[PDB]
Amino acid sequence: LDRADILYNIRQTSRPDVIPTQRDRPVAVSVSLKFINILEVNEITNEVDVVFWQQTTWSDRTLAWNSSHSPDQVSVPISSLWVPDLAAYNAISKPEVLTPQLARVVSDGEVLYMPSIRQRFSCDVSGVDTESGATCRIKIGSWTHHSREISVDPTTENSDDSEYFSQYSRFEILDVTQKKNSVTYSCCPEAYEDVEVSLNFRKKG
Amino acid sequence: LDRADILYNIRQTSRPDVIPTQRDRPVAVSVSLKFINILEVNEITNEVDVVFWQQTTWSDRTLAWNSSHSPDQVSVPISSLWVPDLAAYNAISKPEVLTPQLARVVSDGEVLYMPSIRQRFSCDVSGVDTESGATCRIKIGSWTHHSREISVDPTTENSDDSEYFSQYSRFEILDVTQKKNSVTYSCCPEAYEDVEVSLNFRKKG
Amino acid sequence: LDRADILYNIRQTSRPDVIPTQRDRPVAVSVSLKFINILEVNEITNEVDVVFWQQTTWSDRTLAWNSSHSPDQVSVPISSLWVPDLAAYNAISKPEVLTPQLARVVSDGEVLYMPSIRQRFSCDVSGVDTESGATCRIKIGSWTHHSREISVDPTTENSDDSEYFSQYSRFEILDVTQKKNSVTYSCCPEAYEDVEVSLNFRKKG
Amino acid sequence: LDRADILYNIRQTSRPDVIPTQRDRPVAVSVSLKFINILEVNEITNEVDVVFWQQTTWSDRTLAWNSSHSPDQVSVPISSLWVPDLAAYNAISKPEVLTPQLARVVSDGEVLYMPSIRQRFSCDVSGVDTESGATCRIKIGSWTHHSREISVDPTTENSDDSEYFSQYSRFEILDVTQKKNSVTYSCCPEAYEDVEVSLNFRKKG
Amino acid sequence: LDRADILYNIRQTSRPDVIPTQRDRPVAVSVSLKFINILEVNEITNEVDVVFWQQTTWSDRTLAWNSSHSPDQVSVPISSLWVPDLAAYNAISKPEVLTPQLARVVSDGEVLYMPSIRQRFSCDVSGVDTESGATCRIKIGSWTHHSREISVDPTTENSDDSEYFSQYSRFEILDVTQKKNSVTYSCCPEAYEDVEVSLNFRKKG
Ligand SMILES: C[N+](C)(C)CCOC(N)=O
Ligand SMILES: C[N+](C)(C)CCOC(N)=O
Repeated sequence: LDRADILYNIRQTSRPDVIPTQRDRPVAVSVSLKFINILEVNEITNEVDVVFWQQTTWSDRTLAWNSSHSPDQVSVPISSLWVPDLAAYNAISKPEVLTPQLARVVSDGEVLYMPSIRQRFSCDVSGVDTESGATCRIKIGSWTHHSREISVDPTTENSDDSEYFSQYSRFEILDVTQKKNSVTYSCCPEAYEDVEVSLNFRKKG
Repeated sequence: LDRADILYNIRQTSRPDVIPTQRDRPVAVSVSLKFINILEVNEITNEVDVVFWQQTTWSDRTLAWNSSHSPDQVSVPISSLWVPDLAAYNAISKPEVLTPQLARVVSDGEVLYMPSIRQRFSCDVSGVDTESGATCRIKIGSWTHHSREISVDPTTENSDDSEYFSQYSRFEILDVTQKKNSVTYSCCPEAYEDVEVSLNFRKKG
Repeated sequence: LDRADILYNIRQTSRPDVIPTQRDRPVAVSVSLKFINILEVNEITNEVDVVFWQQTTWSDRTLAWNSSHSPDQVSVPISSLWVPDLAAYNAISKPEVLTPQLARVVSDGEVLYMPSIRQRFSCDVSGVDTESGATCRIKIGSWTHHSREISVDPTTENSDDSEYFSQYSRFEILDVTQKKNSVTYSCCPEAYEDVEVSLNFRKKG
Repeated sequence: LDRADILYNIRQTSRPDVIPTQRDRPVAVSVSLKFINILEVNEITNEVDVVFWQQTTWSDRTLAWNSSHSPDQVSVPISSLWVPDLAAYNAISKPEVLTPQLARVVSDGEVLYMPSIRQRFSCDVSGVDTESGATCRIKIGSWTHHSREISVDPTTENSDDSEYFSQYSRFEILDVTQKKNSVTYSCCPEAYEDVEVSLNFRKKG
Repeated sequence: LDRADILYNIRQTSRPDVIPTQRDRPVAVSVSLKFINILEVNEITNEVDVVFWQQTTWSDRTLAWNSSHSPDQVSVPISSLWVPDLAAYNAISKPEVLTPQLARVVSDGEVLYMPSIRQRFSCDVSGVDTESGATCRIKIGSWTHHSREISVDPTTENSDDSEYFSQYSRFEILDVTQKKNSVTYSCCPEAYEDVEVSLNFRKKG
């Protein structure tokens, strides 16, 4: 099957509005932030302006194709795919997507989406000018799907936290840790899941 | 009836331009603001910049499905649903919607849309640096549907008004009260309902 | 008919690109600005930043329905209606529409569209800090339809000037007067009609 | 034909992607800027912020209709028409179109599109505070069509320079001249044409 | 064939979603930045604000037509073509496209798309006020297509750098060099090609 046929099939049958739930599994969404830049920081207002790649991964079996004499992967506009409705709860501006809105789809149905996002957050900026640094916590989860529908997990972070970080930022990254929680809010009786990203950073000497 | 079928049926037959009035009866729309952040304040200009979740709830029986062996709920893009034309009257900027534009639809036809919104308002900022604090009143109602078509239910869950307010804001919340008004404006003959949200807050100190 | 049928018929047959000229006569469009706020003023640059409701009224007989056993009125997305191409001539920013883009349509074909608009203007700000106040003149008319196609007249000097004006603005309204001009510019061969809105205001003391 | 029929026909058959070339002849596009305002000036950065009407005129014979017992002219959304791909070469912001995006089409096929545009430019601001004034040159031409396809031309100019200029601007207009260039650049060995608009202006006493 | 026919065929059959891969070989995309302006510079934050023409060239054989008695070239909206998903890696704002979104298509299938872009970057601004100048490096490559699907090379180095640059900028260009890189990052198993553009510039003085 060629690239054109795969993308035709996906465009014609994909249901961007349908969570690709399988029987009674939640859709396992993995989330991992790779920080590229820290552009503006305010210790007084506890506000931070930040650029990061939001590595998002999940499975959608309906996109799958037989890769016998066919490409293993294609790039697909996200408007033709179901995409998890992730939001950053402590964000104070809408995500400015810097990169083309294309996801990578593998023949088995895996979807890799990695937009570069600039976004401002309300978090702990105290101690940014210290050796210990500030620890800014960014919380990301599904806005409308609870835990029986979307689970979110971090990945494993044994590649350099500064691997893609800008050497020319005023700031440097001491540490990045990722944990998950199941929270129960007063609007709704079900538990919603999130990945908490801890950005320990500081102003350069 | 699986998720895909329900969302197909809703997309195909939902009449998003059509207020889901039942008989002579107004659509009962409940509104409740949960404040997340207070980002900028100006006592001189009486302007406030604020992030809140606008918890909006109503009934549309045309969305309903038999939930016998089916999901109790689905998430649906708001473009495929009728949504109340709520507006904040004392808003001085258009609502910046920070979250995915998806509503939660229950099998009996109840709809929860809970966007996170950043928006600026013109309101009483006097006494923001006092113990008593400022009391900033935000008025929300239907822009074109009068009281025989849309009623607003101003009920508040009695939890911390700071359940999800940012501990890192320069400001803190003393109190949040909600009341309902019914107002005859000179433009038109009929009364329009609103919810008045009183945000009593102050600078930390 | 019911609300759904009326809205279907309007959506299916309304011709948004078509001025609802009746016989050989101009469409009589009435325009009236109700000022809500004055947010920023600069006496040096003669610039003003202002929030107002643009009460716009006109007739479109093609939208009419028999209201015998039917609703007198419905709310309709403006994208499904012809709307006069009004522009504020001395505007220096595009109109930021703050409210839902719905117009109210009466069974006889009468339309009311009354968006809340934030917009900046170039006008006389001199004397803003005086007792006499500044007098800022805003001109509004059709951008492409001349007087044999669109007439604009003001509405009703009844409603108080400060009727909806924010008590929390730094400024107060002394007087609002509205007047129809008819003008033959040198570019074009026909008369264009406008409404001139004179906002006499000042800084509070 | 009535107005509705003419606009239906245009909408149904207009080919917005298709330059209305006749023969091997270029489409004669005339361009003329009428300055309304000069809002911000910086002599240090050589940047200017300006509001002007960009009067654009051209012929599209495919739009023509028999005007025997029919209107001479209609207003048409520019999305239903081919429009020349004009760009200001020395622009440093995208054109902010302030007015409704409607062109005027005459029964013989002439199309008059006069949007009001706010846009910033990089040009010579030196001597703005002098008697002689600054002379800011704005260059406008087709971005992708060369001279055998689009010929850009300056219109007639009995028209007064400050005919429509704001009396309330900090600045005044001494002179506005328009001339035509035909540059063959180093990449591409086909000629590209522009209209150069020279805005001689200064700060008021 | 005439212009209308060519554009119809392209619109009807172009597969904008489909990389025009020929055999298992990569689409050879050439990229070359021509700097028009440098608008704002910050040596403290290492941020730059820049206007450039992003000359992008590539082949799509599916767009080809027989040019025997037909035009050699047409202009085509990019929404009707596949376009490489290029992104500037060190950008900190989304590309503000200043120009009309049209690409030039040649009868053999060559495509030249050359938008003018304003964009901000994070790069080395140190020494901007020196004789040596600052050297700001901008990296551009495909965001989702690796090196077996997209190659990127600079266009050939006979052309010029200052030829299009604004004489009125506060800054001047000393040198522009373009080199190509192929780089495997730890996030992803495949190599991604980029073009690195080195902008050596300085403040006039
Ligand atoms: C509280 N929250 C944001 C996690 C879930 C809100 O529920 C919706 N939107 O249906
Ligand atoms: C006064 N107000 C805004 C509540 C209602 C305006 O009515 C409309 N838009 O038809």
